[PDB]
Parts: sequence; structure tokens; C-alpha cells
Amino acid sequence: GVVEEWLSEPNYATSLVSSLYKVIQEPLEPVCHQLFEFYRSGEEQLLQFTLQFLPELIWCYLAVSASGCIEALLLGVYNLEIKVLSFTIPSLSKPSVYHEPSKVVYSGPHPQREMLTAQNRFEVLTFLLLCYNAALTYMPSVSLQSLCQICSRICVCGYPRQHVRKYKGISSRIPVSSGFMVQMLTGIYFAFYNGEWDLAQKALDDIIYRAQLELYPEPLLVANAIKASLP
Amino acid sequence: VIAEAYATKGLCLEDVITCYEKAGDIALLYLQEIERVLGFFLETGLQRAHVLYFKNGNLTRGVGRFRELLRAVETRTTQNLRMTIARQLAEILLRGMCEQSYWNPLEDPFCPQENTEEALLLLLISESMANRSVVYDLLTIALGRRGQYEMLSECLERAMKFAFEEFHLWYQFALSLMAAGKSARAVKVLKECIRLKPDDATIPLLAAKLCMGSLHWLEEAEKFAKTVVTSEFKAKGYLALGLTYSLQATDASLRGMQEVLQRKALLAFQRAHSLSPTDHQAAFYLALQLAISRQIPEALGYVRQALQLQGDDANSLHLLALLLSAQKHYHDALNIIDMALSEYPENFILLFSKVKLQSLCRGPDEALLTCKHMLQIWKSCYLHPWMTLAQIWLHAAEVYIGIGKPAEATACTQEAANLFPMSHNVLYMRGQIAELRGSMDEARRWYEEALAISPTHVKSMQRLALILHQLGRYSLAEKILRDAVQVNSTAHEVWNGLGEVLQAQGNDAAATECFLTALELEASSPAVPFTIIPRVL
Repeated sequence: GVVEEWLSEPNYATSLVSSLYKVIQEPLEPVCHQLFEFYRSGEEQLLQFTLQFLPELIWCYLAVSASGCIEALLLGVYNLEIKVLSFTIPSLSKPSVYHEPSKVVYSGPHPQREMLTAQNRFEVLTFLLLCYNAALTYMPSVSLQSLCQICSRICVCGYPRQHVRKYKGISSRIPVSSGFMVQMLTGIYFAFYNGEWDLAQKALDDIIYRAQLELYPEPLLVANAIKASLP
Repeated sequence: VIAEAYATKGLCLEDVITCYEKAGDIALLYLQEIERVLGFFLETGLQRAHVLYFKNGNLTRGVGRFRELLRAVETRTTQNLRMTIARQLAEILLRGMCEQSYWNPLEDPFCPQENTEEALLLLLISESMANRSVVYDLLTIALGRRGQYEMLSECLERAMKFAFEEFHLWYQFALSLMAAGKSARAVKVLKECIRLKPDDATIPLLAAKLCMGSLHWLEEAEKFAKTVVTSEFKAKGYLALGLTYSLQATDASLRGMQEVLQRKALLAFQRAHSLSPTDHQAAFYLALQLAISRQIPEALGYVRQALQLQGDDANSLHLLALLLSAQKHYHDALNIIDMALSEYPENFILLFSKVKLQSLCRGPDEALLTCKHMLQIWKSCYLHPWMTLAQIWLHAAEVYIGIGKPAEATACTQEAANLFPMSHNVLYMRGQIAELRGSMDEARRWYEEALAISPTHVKSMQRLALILHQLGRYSLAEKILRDAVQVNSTAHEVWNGLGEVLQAQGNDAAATECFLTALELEASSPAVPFTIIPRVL
């Protein structure tokens, strides 16, 4: 209805969102194509418009994966974004803007992928989540909520805690990379101090839970830091 | 005087934040001016600007104020203020700001051009002025999201001094160590963490994980796995125990020890699987131990289960293919390998198995093409991945040996030898080439070299023993083959060599025993040893 009207329809950049969410959850093609077309254009606001639907798209992809448009969209955006992301590490021995007394790479370089495979898909998803974290301030509260709920659901899906959380649907353990959980923790940390305290709490707890089950040192480490830093 | 005057004006006006700003600036200038040649009004004037700025809901102005106060030249009085301020601003940077929103402290809304950079800077300055626990958490966050775990381990190591034996900092230090790649120290700190808290099974599980891995401290791993023994962590515990037992069995010296440890591993894996029938790790590793025990049908069943749980697990698919090859179903095995490869194109191990399977049912050309493919993949992808390249060339060499072309085999082995000249694999292949060319003494010496480098290389033992057998030195050949049997009793070629030796000596009963064992073993021999699949937590 409204979605179709949106399809048929700079000024453009400046209920529809909910309906689009419902389209993503329920198993679509023109929505994915229009979102990819949004990301293809230069204007950043459209990039942000697609970026809010990113977590729900990822969750849908993984959910379908447990038991062809969304994967195409994610992969397309992935190729669109991929570049080497490096930051300098400060030294106190050198005069700084704040006081008087080497480049390191955290992401890159990622290769272009025509197809999603079991190994590359989480490099892809982790990188996409990093891109999501890069523009976190411009993200609406609803998208942050979806992010938290989805991190939780992914973390506890095939595990006993799912039943405790009363998540209903597919109960299959989704294999997850460590870096993915780290990138989760970035967004969850952001969500904590932007009004979504409770959902970020559950998400954090579940990330710690899964990181303990998966025996992942780094997500457990960061999440432990976040939990300890909490007031 | 003027500073406290503007501050007082701000107070009486309680527009206000402006007076507080001016009061602050003049206060800093006044303090510096003093130092060249404590205030209540000065404190309120300095501080209550950014306070009302954040109360207003305006973040940009607050950040600006923080940066203004931090850019001021350090005075021996403003040091603590600058500490708390730097900490708070670092917090705000990490939790309330992203990359696309960040702007340089010099820029209008060393100078850090990025968010994490400035945050890190402020945290480091804070820790430095703190000399003589939140900042370290923030450091773990900032370095955690950026994967800088070594520097993190160093920072937390700098944090260990002030601290008593408390749980959080030590556990965090251990985890940072594990993430950084420092396995041993991590294991120690983890032992101390089990000392601090025996509630959490994650800690001994992590220790066991490290011990089972590169360190190869199997005894310690057994200890931790025992220490672990909720249903999930008990499952994980028996799983780790089984992995340890299996690895120990591989390392075991005698057949008795080997069989005992393999049975124990089997029991622990069965228990782990019955604790959690959804954990595909336990199911898979159970199936793997069963494969190792040459119980192919059972192994197939539990592989089918493990795959029903996780259909795209590379190890599960690979084990399926190896089990199929064990039943001499080479084409089906190859199909399944090709499937896993359609899911895992970069996987070298899968590709090696593809090479062997193609040599078994498709022919030499195909397997050589798979070798060239592996070579291309290796070039595109690029410690020791050099061993992988050497193995590519050596596999090509095995293909050429299989055909009967000593020249090309010599070439491929020569590439491998350019990489590792005294690899026991290379030496063995030089022996194979010598046998192919007919020079048996040269072959003998090459296998001797190989066993000099790797005294347990069963293939070299087989070949050397065979050569000695053809020379007439039966006792020596037999002794060698007995050692070989101890190294790997499932090696049917060893039992055939042994049966031939015993038969030559006139010991017919024992010889036929050997031959029978060889037949039963070759009945369930996979194209690639099941142990090629790593046993890791």
C-alpha cells in the first residue's frame, strides 16, 4: 500500500518506515532494489535511510539461512562500501593538542565478492556492522532497538536462554564470528547511553552469554569492560 | 579579580554559561600568570560552564569547553581538573559520538583526526596523571573495538601494580593476553583467575582451550577440563576432556596407551553429546573419534546428525567426504568435497583432499589442475603459509610419482625443497623419486635422512623397511616396522611389509596375521587421515 506508493514516487532526501520493516520481517524484491539504489547514489541521507534497515535485514538473512534478495542487497552494499581503515596511536612523548611531555589497521583491505559463502559472509557482515557503527549518531531510536533485539536473538537463538527470553520462531544455533560480536558491542554500547538502557542491558548480557559459550576472548573482554563501566 | 567578578555576575544572573566561560578563561590565564611569577569562586567559574551546557542538552558546546580547558598549558593546580575532564570527555567520545560526527578539536563544528584517537589520548593522559579503574575499562573498550589487544595487555599490565588480587582487572588482563596471542601468560593469569573465582567455568574452559592449541600442554588441558567437570558448560567440559584425551592418544607412545586414551576420548565425547544433543561440536568430534577408531558406519551416523545441526560446517562436510572415501565411495566423497568448496573456496585442506580423491577416481590431469588452482589461490592470498605452498608442490609431485614421471616429480619436489630443503616430506619424496628411477641405495639414504629429521615418519619407515627386506636384512626391517606399528597401528602398508618380513623369515602364522590385519585395515582406509581435521575447542 504505502510501500508501493513510495516505490512509484535532494528535496526527496529532506508509517512508511514501519511498513518497510514489516515487509522485511515477512517473507520484498522491489524494496531491496530501491534500498540498494539508494545506497548507490551519492547523497548521504539515503545511505542513512537504508542503514536503519540494515540490522533487520541481517537478522532476516540469518534467520532464512538457518532453515535471494536480501543477500543480494547486503552484498551490493558491501561492495559499494569496500579502502583501508587505519588510525594513529597517540604517544605522550610527543607534544599534543592537550598536553606537553605509527599507523595501525583495524579493518582492511576487504576484497570484492560476487557471491556469499560460509567463510566470507561474516567478514562481510562484520564490515557492514562496522559501517553501521560509523554512522551511529544519525540512527533513529527504533533502529537501535531493533539492533539490540537482534543482537540478543542472534546470540541466544539455538541455546536454552532463547526459551527464557521467550523468543519464538526458529531455534537453530547461528554460527557467529568474534569480530561480529565486537561490532555488536559497539552499537550496544552506543544504545546504552542513548535511551535504550534495558534493551542494551539484555543485549549485553546475551553477548556475554554467547561469548562465554563460544569461548571468544575479545567480545567477552569488551562486554566485561562495558558492564563494569556501567553506573 | 576579573575572573571571580565575571563568575559572580554569572551567579547573580542565576547568558550564565557565557559568564562562566569568561570566568574560566580568565581563571586559567590567572593561574598560568601566577605560575610564571583554593578558590571557590574559581572552581564554580571554571566548572559550571560545561555543566549547564550539558544540562541544556547541547553536547557540542560541552565538548568545545572540555577541549578549551584541555588545550590550556598545564598548571600544577589544573592537573586534577584536566584529569577528570579528560576522562569524562573520553567517555563522551567513546559512548556518545561516532566517526561521521567527529571533528578535530582545532576544527570548527598532535591533533587527533579521529574519534578513537582523541579518546585514547585523553585516556592515556588521565592514566599518567593518575600515577602517584574506570580509565582502564575505557581503554579496554577503545582498544577492544579496534583489535589492539597487545597494547591493551601492556596497559592492563601497567594497571596490575596498584591493584590487589581482585577479579575484574586480572580476568580482563587474562582475556586481553589471550586476544593478543600471548598464550602462556594468559594461561598463568587464568590459573590465578580460577584461584580468585571457581564459579565461572569459562575460565578453566579458556585455559583448556589455550593448552589444547598451539602450546600443546595436553596434561594441563586435561587438568582444566577436569576442573570444569549448567548442562551447556558440562557438555563443553566433557567435550574439551575428550579433545584432550584424543590429542593425548595421538601423542601416546604405546598401543595400550593409545587404545585406552581413544576409548576415554570416546566416552567423554558420548557424554558431551548426551549432555547437549544440539551442540554440533560434540556430535562432530564424537563422529571424528569414531572415524579414528575405524568405526565408519557409526561415524557416518553421527556426522549426519552433526550436519543436520549445522549443514554448512566445513569440518563436518570434510569428515563426511573422508568417511565416504573410507567406504571406497570416491566419487560421492569428491562431490561432497566440491560442495564444501563451493561453500569454502579458499580452504586449502579441502583442496588437498580434492586432489587425493581426484587422483583416486578422476585421474592425474584433473588433480594437477586442482594443484594449479591451489597455486593460484596461494598467490592471491599471499609464519608458515609456505608449508602450504610446499605441500601443493609435494602433492603435484605425488601425482607425478603415481604416474611414473621422475622428472616432473623432481621439479615439484625441487620447488618444495627451495622452500624447505630438509623437510622430511621433501626427503621422503626424494626417496620416492629414487625408487621410481631404480636407484635403491640412494632411496634408502633419502628415507634415512627423512627419519633422521622425523623419526616417526611412518611412510619413510615403510619404504626403508621394504628396501632392507629386499636386501635380506630381515631383523632390522622387522624392528623398524615394529617401531612403525607403535607410531601408527592403522597403517595397513606397515602390516603388509611386516607380514612379508615374517613370511620371509619363515614365520608363516604371524605373517598371515599381519596380512589379515592389513586387509581389514585397508577395508576402512580413508583417502586422507581423519586427523587432518584439527581438534580444537
